Amino acid sequence: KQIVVAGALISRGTLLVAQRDRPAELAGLWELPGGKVTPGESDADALARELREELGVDVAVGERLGADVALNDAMTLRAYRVTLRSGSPHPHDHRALRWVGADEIDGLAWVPADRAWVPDLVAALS
Ligand SMILES: Nc1ccn([C@@H]2O[C@H](COP(=O)(O)OP(=O)(O)O)[C@@H](O)[C@H]2O)c(=O)n1
Repeated sequence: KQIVVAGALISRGTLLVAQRDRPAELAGLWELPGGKVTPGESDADALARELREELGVDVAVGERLGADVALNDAMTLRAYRVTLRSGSPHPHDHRALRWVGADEIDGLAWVPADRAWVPDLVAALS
C-alpha cells in the first residue's frame, strides 16, 4: 500500500487540528495534517516535509499514535506524535487551524478516517 502519514502535534497539552478545504467531500471537516509519502522517503521524512509545507513549522517526529487505518484498497493512513521544534503553525492549504483539548476531541467534526484515533488522542492529552 501507499502510505499517508499524519501528525498529532501536541503543544502545551493541546492538539493541533486542521480543517480541510478540499476536496468537496471533506472540505469543512477536521484532520491531523499530513500527506502522502513519496518514493525514497522514510515516514518521518515525509511527515516533517508535509508539516513544513502545510503549516510552516519544523517538527520532530515521535512515536506512533493509534492504529493504522485502511483508507481504501491502495492506501494506509498512519499517525505519529510530533513536537514543535520551532514556528507557529499557519494554514497554507487548510481552511482553518484550531488547538483543542481533551474535552473537544470526541465532539469534533472529524474526517471519517481520523475518528478511529479519538480515544488515543484523548489519552495523549490526558
Ligand atoms: N489525517 C488525514 C490525512 C489524509 N487523509 C486521507 O489521505 C489522503 C491523502 O491525504 P492528502 O490529500 O492530505 O495528501 P497530500 O495531498 O497532502 O499528499 C486523502 O484522500 C485524505 O482523505 C485522511 O483521511 N486523514
